[PDB]
Amino acid sequence: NLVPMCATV
Amino acid sequence: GSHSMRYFFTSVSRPGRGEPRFIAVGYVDDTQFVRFDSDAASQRMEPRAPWIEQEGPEYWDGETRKVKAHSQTHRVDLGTLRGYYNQSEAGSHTVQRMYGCDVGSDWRFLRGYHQYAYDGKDYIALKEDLRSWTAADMAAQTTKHKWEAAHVAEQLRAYLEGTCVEWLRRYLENGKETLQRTDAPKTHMTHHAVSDHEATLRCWALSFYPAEITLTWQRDGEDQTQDTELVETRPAGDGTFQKWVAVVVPSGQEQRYTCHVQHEGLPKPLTLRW
Amino acid sequence: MIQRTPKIQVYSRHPAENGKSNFLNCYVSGFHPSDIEVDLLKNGERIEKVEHSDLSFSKDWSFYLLYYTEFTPTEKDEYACRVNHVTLSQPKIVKWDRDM
Repeated sequence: NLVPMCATV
Repeated sequence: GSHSMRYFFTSVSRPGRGEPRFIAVGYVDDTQFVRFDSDAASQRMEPRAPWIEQEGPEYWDGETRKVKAHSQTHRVDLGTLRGYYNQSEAGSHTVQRMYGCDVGSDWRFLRGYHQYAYDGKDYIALKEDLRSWTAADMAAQTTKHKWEAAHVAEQLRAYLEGTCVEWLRRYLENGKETLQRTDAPKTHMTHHAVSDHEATLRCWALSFYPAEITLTWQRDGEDQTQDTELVETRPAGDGTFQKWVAVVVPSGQEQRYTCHVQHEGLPKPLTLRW
Repeated sequence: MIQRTPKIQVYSRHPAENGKSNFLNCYVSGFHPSDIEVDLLKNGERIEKVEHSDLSFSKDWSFYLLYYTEFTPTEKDEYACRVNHVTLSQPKIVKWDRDM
């Protein structure tokens, strides 16, 4: 189950 | 023993035209169970193990929305990083990310991780405490500050110690017939005369799972590394793994040499003698 | 911009026996960047129905792929794996040896 990944570098 | 759930993500910029090539794969231990490829027509997360097909339409929909959103995150990252590293718009560049969680033999959270690379080099990683970051260079200090300010570590920590472990446990149970089955290596030795006076002995381990294994030669009960060759563990293609180690010996002295095999599928280590 | 040259192993899924169907594998690993050309050859000729695994990577960020096809080992037929990559001047070709 993936985590939501909204944080950009 | 512990078990792991890990996701691997690769995005490759295409400076000539269009969006980056994005490939995502999920593993439980050494078993792939899902994939997404931006170049595939389905545009969906797809199953790669029978036990994940136990999950209904709601799973595939939710995983697809997240994985597509992750692809756009990487697309943004590639543009940002080109700027951080003062690179031109004409070369192709790579971002890689891996994250996941482990449960221990007690089936409780053991460890979490989240690592990021740019052009094949460490960029930023979450530390073992799941509270702070390791930046490899000054560009990554920018990301570390941005992520500290937005409390990214806390968000990821809640996932790693929560949802991530809960779903790993769910997968392990659903897939127990294979995920929690150990396949001991099937071992054998081959013998090849290289001359009238010496021979190669090759000790084979086949069809084993998981991938971790140790093969070693001894001569008269002592470890022998000189005059041996050891290949990297390699996938058989049916979900199992293979390895061999060889030694060159004088003809007639084969009996001095023993192959030792260590694997979690074995009650105790095996000792082979020709 | 790190560049790493691929490691190649060519081998069969099951112990090889002349006349008995099997799977020929070419495992490429330790390479970067990810763009790579991999072909399986029969008698120096590209085999057409070759599949591959989904791109993944190791702890040092180096990539790996498995290319594979069904085949039947014979006395007379020769097999190989042909790999091209930005790090190689021309394709590297490794002949299949049933004992390795």
